Amino acid sequence: KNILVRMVSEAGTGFCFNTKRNRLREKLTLLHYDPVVKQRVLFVEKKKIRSL
Amino acid sequence: IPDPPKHEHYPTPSGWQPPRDPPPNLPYFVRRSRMHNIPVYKDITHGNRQMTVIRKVEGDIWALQKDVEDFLSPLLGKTPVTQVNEVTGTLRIKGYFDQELKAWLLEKGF
Amino acid sequence: LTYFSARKGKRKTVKAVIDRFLRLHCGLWVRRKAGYKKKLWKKTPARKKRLREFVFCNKTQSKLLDKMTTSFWKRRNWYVDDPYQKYHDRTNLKV
Amino acid sequence: ARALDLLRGLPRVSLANLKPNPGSKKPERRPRGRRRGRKCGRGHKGERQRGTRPRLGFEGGQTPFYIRIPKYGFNEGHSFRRQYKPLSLNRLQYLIDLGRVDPSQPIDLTQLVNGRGVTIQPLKRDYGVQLVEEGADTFTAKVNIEVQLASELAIAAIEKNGGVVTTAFYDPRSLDIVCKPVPFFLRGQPIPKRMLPPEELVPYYTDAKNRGYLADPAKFPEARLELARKYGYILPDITKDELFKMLCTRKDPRQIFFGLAPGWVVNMADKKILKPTDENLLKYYTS
Amino acid sequence: PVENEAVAPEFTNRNPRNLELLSV
Amino acid sequence: TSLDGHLLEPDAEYLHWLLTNIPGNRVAEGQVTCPYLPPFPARGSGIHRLAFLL
Amino acid sequence: VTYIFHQLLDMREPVFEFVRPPPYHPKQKRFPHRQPLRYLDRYRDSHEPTYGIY
Amino acid sequence: EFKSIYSLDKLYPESQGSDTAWRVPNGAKQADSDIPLDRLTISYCRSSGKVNSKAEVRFHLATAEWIAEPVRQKIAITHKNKINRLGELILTSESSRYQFRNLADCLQKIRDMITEASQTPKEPTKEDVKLHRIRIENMNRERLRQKRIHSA
RNA sequence: ACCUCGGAGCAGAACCCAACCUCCGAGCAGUACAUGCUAAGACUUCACCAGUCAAAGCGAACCUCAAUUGAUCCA
Ligand SMILES: [Mg+2]
Ligand SMILES: [Mg+2]
Ligand SMILES: [Mg+2]
Ligand SMILES: [Mg+2]
Ligand SMILES: [Mg+2]
Ligand SMILES: [Mg+2]
Ligand SMILES: [Mg+2]
Repeated sequence: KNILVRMVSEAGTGFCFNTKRNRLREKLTLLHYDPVVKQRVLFVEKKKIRSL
Repeated sequence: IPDPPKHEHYPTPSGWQPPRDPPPNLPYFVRRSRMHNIPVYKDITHGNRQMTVIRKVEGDIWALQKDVEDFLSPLLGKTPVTQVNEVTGTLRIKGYFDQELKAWLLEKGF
Repeated sequence: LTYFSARKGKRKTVKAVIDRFLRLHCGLWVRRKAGYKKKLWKKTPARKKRLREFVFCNKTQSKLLDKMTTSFWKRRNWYVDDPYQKYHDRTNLKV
Repeated sequence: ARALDLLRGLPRVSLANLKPNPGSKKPERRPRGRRRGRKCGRGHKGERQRGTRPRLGFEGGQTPFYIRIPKYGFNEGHSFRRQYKPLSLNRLQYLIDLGRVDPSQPIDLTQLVNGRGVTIQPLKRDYGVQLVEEGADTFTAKVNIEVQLASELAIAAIEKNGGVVTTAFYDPRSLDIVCKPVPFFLRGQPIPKRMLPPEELVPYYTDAKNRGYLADPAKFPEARLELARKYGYILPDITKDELFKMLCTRKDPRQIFFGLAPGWVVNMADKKILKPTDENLLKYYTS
Repeated sequence: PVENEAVAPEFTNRNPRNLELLSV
Repeated sequence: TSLDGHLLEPDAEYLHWLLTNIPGNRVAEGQVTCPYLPPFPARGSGIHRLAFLL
Repeated sequence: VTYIFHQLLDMREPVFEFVRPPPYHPKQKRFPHRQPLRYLDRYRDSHEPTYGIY
Repeated sequence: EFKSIYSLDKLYPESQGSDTAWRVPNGAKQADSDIPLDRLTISYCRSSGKVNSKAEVRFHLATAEWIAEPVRQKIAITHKNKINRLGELILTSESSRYQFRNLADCLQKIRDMITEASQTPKEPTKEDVKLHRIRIENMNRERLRQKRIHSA
């Protein structure tokens, strides 16, 4: 049903998190907080390591 | 260990004072240690018992006991429960009383 | 824990206690909550923060960890850059 | 006193009236009779009486407390860390006032061991004795001291009266040599040379603000003036003092002593010191 | 000494419109 | 008078301006009995107040 | 207020500060069961490494 | 007497004098930002034992010769709450239990105050936590003005 | 016949209490990732391992349901 993916940031590489996503949809491009920048940058879905 | 040199100001820093010369006509006497320090230490038995022990007591122990009792009476309001040990020169006093006894023995003449 | 060995006849320790705990000179053992690095996607951030805290042990646990060790692990170390140096001595204690 | 007056009489004190102090010798308990009999203080039957008990920590199949907790880098490499015994300026002033530390000679490690102010253990991974600025106020000594680790406040307080702080490093062999030199002389081996500091201590021992023994002497007055401007007080000049030649004892490295030299065999019996000759030995000892 | 220096270490205020004016 | 400003007695207060025998609207013909004094609130104190009692 | 206290009362200007009571902390036990590492810093006097006989 | 390859003189040939490490550079470090200690009155009137020491230092700001006129006027205007009745600048600190650390903190405070009083083009950080209500009250007090003439 | 957990009466008005006593279920979900970082004080399934609420600050525009789950080692 669902799937767990990891989002990689565009600015300040090194900080990534995990979030749920549907399996029959496309990728994700949300706005997540980055502690090294203290602002809001873009995150791209990359490399899935879970199939729940 | 050599004897400490005679300083110019006897109020020598870091808390140290040498005993004077023919000290006073008292029935009891308090000696020194190897490092020329005042024999006033602390001791604990279990985890809550607190007392101080004067390990160098020579002379009449009852006189020194009465003196320290009269000295600590206004500081506590009651009678300090002490142990008059005669076989050894010890005098246990219940409660944390280290610097006070040190200052009293330094100002008395020991 | 082998109270008497066959060569030296001394007391042996458990290396798991040393690798999983940290004894302070005051008499406290610093441990770590289990499960602080596994399955972090279904836990609230409050639980994630609570699991990442140096939690102290109890009385029987500290006594067991002391009995499992010898007199070498109950000394006082003076490291140059010890982040737990201020936790060795415990002040303001009234029975 | 009254003790001798009471001991003047009474029979003699021989091996017939040896009375131990009450409270020290407790009677031995024997599990025989009715009070300590029947089960001999073992309770009911089972593993508590047969003696076949599991080891300390086993909870009967249940996972113990010291196992369910994962491992963490608490004591990873404790057997390789550098430990330094503390040393406050208050205790130093106390030792100087008592006379165990004479402020007329340069103080290093052997002087502190002879004065018995600090206990330097050759083992347990100890690379010397550090310095503590706990006794900053009411500190009037004015004497050079060689400390392995000295903080900024301690160096400033020492330089206020007119002291010299020398930061040096020594290998554990040099520590064992400088702690007890009498067994080192009774050993029969020549005096080795000092070892260079490790890779993680070169910028610390070659810095000017740390008063290292390998830094250039051209940046010391600048650091002293900076410390005087920071912590206040007018910085006095030691070039006009009568003990100028005593404070200039910077202790050249590859010596691990003072007035001797590496490779000089010291013999206690028959006060004679032998000098190594040849050229290879001198080239190795002066390298 | 000046007799007008009677300040006392503790000073009270008898105004209800005071604590909310200082955001306290 | 100032309800808040007395440093000594907490229940009491100070006096600033006081007049007497004012011929109706003539507030400049009556006799004087207390010189005017501007308020002097403390630094760390709160918000003082002064009321005009007529 | 400074000029008033200077050239009108012949005294010094008193200062104050809105102080607050200290925070409440329970009695420090010997074995703090299930407490963070910062439990010892709650009862610590000064945040500096103190040294006794050393 | 003894010297090896790693000696102090061989590693630094330019520094070989016997007093090159003790020569006080007083002739090349006597600027106006040194703060003279002879005109400062530093006193300690607290010995707590909450172990914290107090180091109070005061000096007549109106008679300071090491400070220029405009910077002195600016630091007296912007810091008119710490000036005593006799023109004494009372500055104290309560951080560490040692007197040396408190004295160094007071010196650093004096230095930063001096270096910020001279720099007039300073961008003020707009805060909104305690001055907003003050500005609102000032605007509301200024708004209620609609007469024609008043002197005094 | 069952192996974990929650609810309804036994257990009635602070709390705890079992049965091979009688019934509903759960191994998830419909929408934004500040579902960021620190830090006083408490409850705690009758021990421990575990779980939960939150003062305040820096940072930002002005979270719903009842159980809803997995530790040591290792990779
Ligand atoms: Mg004892
Ligand atoms: Mg039987
Ligand atoms: Mg049985
Ligand atoms: Mg068996
Ligand atoms: Mg099992
Ligand atoms: Mg409980
Ligand atoms: Mg909040």
